[PDB]
Amino acid sequence: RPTFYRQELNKTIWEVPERYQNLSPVGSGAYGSVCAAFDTKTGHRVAVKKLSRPFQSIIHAKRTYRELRLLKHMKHENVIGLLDVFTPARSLEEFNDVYLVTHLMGADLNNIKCQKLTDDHVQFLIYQILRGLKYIHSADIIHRDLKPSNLAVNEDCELKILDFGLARVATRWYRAPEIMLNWMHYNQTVDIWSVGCIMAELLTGRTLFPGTDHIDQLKLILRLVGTPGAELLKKISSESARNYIQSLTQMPKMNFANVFIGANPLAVDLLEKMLVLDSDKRITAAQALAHAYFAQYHDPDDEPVADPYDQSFESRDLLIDEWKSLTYDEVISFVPPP
Ligand SMILES: C[C@H](Nc1nccc(-c2c(-c3ccc(F)cc3)c(=O)n(C3CCNCC3)n2C)n1)c1ccccc1
Repeated sequence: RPTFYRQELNKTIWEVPERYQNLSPVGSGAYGSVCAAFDTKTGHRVAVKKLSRPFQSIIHAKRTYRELRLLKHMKHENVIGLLDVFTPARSLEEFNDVYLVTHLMGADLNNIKCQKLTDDHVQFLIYQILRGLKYIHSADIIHRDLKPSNLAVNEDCELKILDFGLARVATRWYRAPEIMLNWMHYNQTVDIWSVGCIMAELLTGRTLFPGTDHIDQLKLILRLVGTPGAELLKKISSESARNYIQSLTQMPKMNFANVFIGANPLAVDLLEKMLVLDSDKRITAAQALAHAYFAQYHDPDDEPVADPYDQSFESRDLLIDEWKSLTYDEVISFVPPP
């Protein structure tokens, strides 16, 4: 084991190994906190995340295990992955803190180039999100909360997806209507909806469906895509949902060409295929990557899929000490990248 050093940051103590220097708080909240650090053993700059109260409850302990398993699994350029994972703990018995390490990214999509993002910037960014989603979706993982603050980018416009599979600017703004209005049954194209919303925003400078609550939000969405016809209305189980929607007079579906007016017509068509209510008819990430709007970036030989990922743990009901020991084991078996 390495040599650690302790230190208190933003009223947050940190006990990390010597290899990481110049810790400097970058972000925080409920989840825990993140510091930018310099990693002396490889010359690279990293982000160190200390989980907040990793084993305070069964739900905490399970989410901790969930995050570590997710992160150890993802190996892709457009998906945050694991450089290192460590604990001060010298034994299972002492184990109470988890720190996760990944390459440092510059900012998130809220605050990063132009005011007018430019259509080629748009192309590259959305291309990278779709390529990351492709990988993720291929492991039967779904983001569920995809949005600009979960998309990290570099000054070079390199992009990585953050916080995927954890939700087991405003979130509601980018959420697919089917999971928004509670649906246990949807598919991975919920994340494509969000992509749609993000893409629109970039191109346009304004949030596509702002919305002050779930009702205002759904109203804003039907205005653009139009009320569900009888074809889609057949797949809505709840009288509840079906009565409200059938309760509002039909809204026609708008001409996207006129909403996003003078955007690249290729952009608009793609927007048209992503922002469909029927989640059965919504384009998937692998299909979107083959749309013409990305002819300049698309490369079928370099848009890999994930190895199979075992989330059998997810239906497991265990005690905190079982989740905690599961997590400790994953720390101990961690193999850094080559
Ligand atoms: C400067 C900082 N750089 C950075 N780099 C890489 C990963 C990160 C990073 C991580 C993170 C850090 C280390 C890991 F091993 C895994 C993930 C993380 O969990 N977040 C937030 C995601 C939203 N939920 C709260 C935590 N961020 C921003 N941060 C940053 C701060 C804010 C936005 C984007 C980037």
